[PDB]
Amino acid sequence: MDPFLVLLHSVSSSLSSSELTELKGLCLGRVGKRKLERVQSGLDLFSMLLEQNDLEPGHTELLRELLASLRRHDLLRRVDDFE
Repeated sequence: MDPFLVLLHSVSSSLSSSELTELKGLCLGRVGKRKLERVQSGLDLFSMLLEQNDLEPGHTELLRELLASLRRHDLLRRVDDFE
């Protein structure tokens, strides 16, 4: 139960189909289309990146970057706020 994960459980509810929509399109040319086939909610994409890509306690600049593209400072604020 990493710390960045316990925080992703709260911000994940604010994402909704809105965040999943933006981060999904940009994910095609960034994370991986095959990985999106399994992605379903917010904790899904966050579980894959943390697995082995670019996401960990003290290194979530990639995820927070995509949220910055959606222009969502209410959620993106909590992400970079954890540190």
